[PDB]
Formats: sequence, structure tokens, C-alpha cells
Amino acid sequence: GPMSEKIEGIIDDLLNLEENAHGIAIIGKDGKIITQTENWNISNDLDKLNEFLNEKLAGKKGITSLSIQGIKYMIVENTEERKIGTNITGKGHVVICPIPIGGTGALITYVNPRAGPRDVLFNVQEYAKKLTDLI
Amino acid sequence: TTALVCDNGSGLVKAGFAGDDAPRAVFPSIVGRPRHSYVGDEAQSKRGILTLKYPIEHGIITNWDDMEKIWHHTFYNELRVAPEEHPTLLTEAPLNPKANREKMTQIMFETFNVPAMYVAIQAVLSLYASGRTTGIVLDSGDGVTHNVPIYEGYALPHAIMRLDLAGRDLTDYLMKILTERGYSFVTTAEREIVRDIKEKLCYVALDFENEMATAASSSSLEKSYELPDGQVITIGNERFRCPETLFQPSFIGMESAGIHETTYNSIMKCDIDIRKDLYANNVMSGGTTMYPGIADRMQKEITALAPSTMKIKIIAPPERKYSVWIGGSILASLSTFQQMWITKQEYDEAGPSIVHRKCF
Ligand SMILES: Nc1ncnc2c1ncn2[C@@H]1O[C@H](COP(=O)(O)OP(=O)(O)OP(=O)(O)O)[C@@H](O)[C@H]1O
Ligand SMILES: C/C1=C/C(=O)O[C@@H]2C[C@@H](CC[C@H](C)/C=C\CC1)O[C@@](O)([C@@H]1CSC(=O)N1)C2
Ligand SMILES: [Mg+2]
Repeated sequence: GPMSEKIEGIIDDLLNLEENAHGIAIIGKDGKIITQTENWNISNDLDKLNEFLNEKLAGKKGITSLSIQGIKYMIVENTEERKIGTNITGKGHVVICPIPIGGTGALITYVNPRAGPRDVLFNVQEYAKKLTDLI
Repeated sequence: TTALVCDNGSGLVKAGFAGDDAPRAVFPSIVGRPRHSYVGDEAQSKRGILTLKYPIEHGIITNWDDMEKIWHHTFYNELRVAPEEHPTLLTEAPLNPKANREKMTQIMFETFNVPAMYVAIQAVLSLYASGRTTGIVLDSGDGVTHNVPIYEGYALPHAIMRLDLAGRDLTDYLMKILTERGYSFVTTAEREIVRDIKEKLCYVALDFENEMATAASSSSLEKSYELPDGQVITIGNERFRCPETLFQPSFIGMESAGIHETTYNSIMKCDIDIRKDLYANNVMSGGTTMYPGIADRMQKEITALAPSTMKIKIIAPPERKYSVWIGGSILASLSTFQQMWITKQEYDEAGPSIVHRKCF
């Protein structure tokens, strides 16, 4: 869906709530970028992000790492509510929260490497839910 | 001040005080109720007037009313505390159902009125007791065996393997194979005698077929054991055929791969970029990992499975019977953990589901 100032505001709010959210992107259900913060760019990694969000596990090993803007992340948590990636050399973390739950949109947060992604999950998950109907 | 650490297993409860090196109390996870409640050693003592049950089955709490009696006994009779005065760290199995972990949290705050609590995964705690946050644990107790690969404290997605073959099953098999030798071991009380035999005299063969040959062609492997009625028995190849079952679960008619292969399969569910750390940090945890020879056997089997140049290390700490508890003591005593506890306040606001937010 198109970007909106209603979406802008929810992101403004998240970024002030969660100090350690150092970057945001929103993927719509069609897998297109709705918006992202000016301090990063996920555009060239969207194919692999979408493959990951659409994945259906077979008990065959699925996707266990993903790269965004040259940083490779190990997937350490993978549920319908939240997926956590963490770079093995200290270059940061990502939290991907599907919108709706288990669905193909997502709120993605880049997390300060000095912080822990465990601490941001609650708010990023709530904020993914706020976006559900917007899109 | 001073947190409590309770590690609830299928066979044994380990309980104590955070910052101690060892559990204060270790006692059987049994509850007895009059024929037509008691807990632990007292329940066993009165077995002739009680019906005994295990409330935890294969690591998973299945009888909640009995499990409540276990916790009450732990706090009042074993540790001698008032639970409302101490943060309480509990433990759980890998893959414990959402509902189970909520119900634990509900009971601790509503029935025991604890001021704070936390639930940690058993293998994560064992790993941490060895001074690691990355590695693959083989955690094998009385009721369940798991393979748990862990990276920076996270149990890895879809890589945990659970096997319902552990120490109790091994005791039962040793009863059966001693019965094939000419002795008779059938009753519950006979099962306890056979558990003691297993603990004292069993071991894992480095090469099982080679060991079978040495048994059959000489008595150099035979040992003697005096029963409580005075009879002295002789045990030979049963000493190593009993724990061989971990490697060949077919011995008890299970279709599963052995613990060596389930280790490998677990590692193979993990990302390429972390497997070398798993192979290099294979920690063994739990009473069933106590058999002499087990680490060297596991080293051999994993080397046969793994890529030919892979560096492998099996770590089998001398204290691994209680490494889950010990990792919990260390963790709960840390200044930096003190913000991790679920508070009563947090519970009052969010209810039982607060556990999924906080214990992760
Ligand atoms: N030296 C030993 N050799 C072999 N087995 C042992 C030894 N010592 C203890 N065991 C076995 O370990 C088991 C108890 O281990 P532990 O306390 O780790 O299990 P638990 O936490 O009660 O069980 P689970 O982890 O399966 O829920 C018993 O089956 C016991 O016979
Ligand atoms: C010393 C001891 C060891 C143990 O591991 O105990 C636990 C708990 C115990 C409960 C029943 C037993 C009669 C009571 C006390 C024995 C506890 O069951 C076990 O012995 C069971 C039965 S045989 C076996 O290998 N595991 C394991
Ligand atoms: Mg255990």
C-alpha cells in the first residue's frame, strides 16, 4: 500500500520509544517497500527477505541466515510473530515481525550492535500489530 | 536477598540457593498419597502405605497437583524458606509447551506468592556452567535425552532433537538382560537395585563389536556385585551392552538414530556458519552422561560423521550430574541478571503470558 502520514507517525513513535532501534523498514503484503529510514537501505535484499517471509518449512532445514546491505545475519529465533537475526562479528542485529502474524508484510528493525535484540522485541511486535490495517 | 534455584527433573529434584556451588537438596521427584500426601525420600519410606507417582514425564510436567506438592515440599521442608521472600529461578525442558510455562508462572506467583521468578532452559544452563554461551549440549537424564544447539544463549530454530530414551529405560533394559543371564529382576525394588548396578559397573565401549569379542573369549571384563539379600552376582558384557542402547536404540525396539547421529542431525539443522563452533563445543549434561567411556565414544562417532577436517571436542565436566543447577546458581547470582526476573508487578499487569516476554 502507499505510504501515509498515519504510518509515518507510528514509526516516529517507535523510534522514540525504542532508543536502540537504529533503522526501520516496512514491507507491504505484496513484498514491496512502503518506507524505510534514511540511515539504511534494504532495497537490494528484498528478494531474499520475501523468500524468507513466504517460507513454508518441510523436517528439512530452512533458511538459517540472511544478508541485508552486506551484513550477514544468523537467524536465532523464528516464529510467526518474530524472527531475530544476529551478525556473528558484532555488526548488529535485525528483528523481523510479520504483518499480519505469519504473513507476508513486515516491520523490520535494525538494532544497535551494543544492545540486545531481546530488549526490543516487545515493542516491535506491538508496533507491527499497529500497522496491520495500514498496511 | 538470595535467590533460590530449583531444577525439576523426571527422576530427581535439585534445589538450593543461588551462589552456592552445589544443590543443598537432591531428592526423588515422586509424590505418594494414602492407599484408598508425602514427597521425595519420606514418600519412598512410606511406600507400603502409599501410591507413588512421578509428576514429570520425559522432562514435561504432567501432573500439576502433584507438581505443586513437589514445590511446596522444596520450599518448606527442603530449603526451609518462605517463597514470598526470594526470587525463584526454575528450569524447563527444550520445547516445553506455551501452556506449561504459563502454568508454572501462574502457580509460582498465585500459589507461592514469589516476589520474582524466571524459567531457563536446562541445556542453556548446563552450557553456561561450563563457561559457554555457544555449543551443542547432549542433556541426558532419567526420562529424556536432548540435543540442544545454542548460539550466544539462543536455542537454535528447529534444531532441537528430543529422544525418549534415558536412564530409566537403561535400567529396565539392564534388568531384562540380567534376567536373560539367569538372575531375576522385575519388581520396583529390584529396579532400584539394578539402577545401582548400572551406576557402579556400566560403561560405554569404544568399539562395541571388539568389546563383545573380548567378553565372549575371557573373564577380564567380569565384575561382582553383592545384592541386599547377600547373593553375589557376576556381570560381564551387560556392563557395556546396557549403555550401548544410547548409540543403538534398536536394542530396546526404538526406531531412532542413536545419540551420535541425533547430534549430527541437530548440527545439520543449523547454519553453516556456526556448525564449526558446535562441533568444537559438545557439552554433556545429565546423570546418563556419567558412564565411563562416553566422551571418547562420542568423539569417535562424531568424527566418523563430520566433514574429515572438522575440529571436534567433547566436554564432559566432572560436576555434570548437577551442571543444570550449577548454571542456574551462577546465573541467578549475577548482578546483571537482576533486571531479567519477572516481577510480581509485571505478572499483575500482564498475567501468565509475561513469561514468553521475559524468559527467552
Ligand atoms: N554414574 C552413573 N552412571 C550412569 N547413570 C547414572 C549415574 N549417575 C546417575 N545416573 C542416572 O542418571 C539419571 C538421573 O539423572 P538426572 O538428575 O540428570 O535426571 P533428571 O533431571 O531426573 O531427568 P530428565 O533430565 O530426564 O528429566 C538416573 O537414571 C540415574 O540412574
Ligand atoms: C538414589 C535415587 C536415585 C535416582 O536417580 O532416583 C530417581 C528417582 C527414583 C524414584 C524411585 C526410587 C524408589 C526412590 C529413590 C531413589 C533415588 O526413580 C529412579 O530410580 C528411576 C527408577 S529406576 C531408574 O533408573 N530411574 C530415578
Ligand atoms: Mg534434567
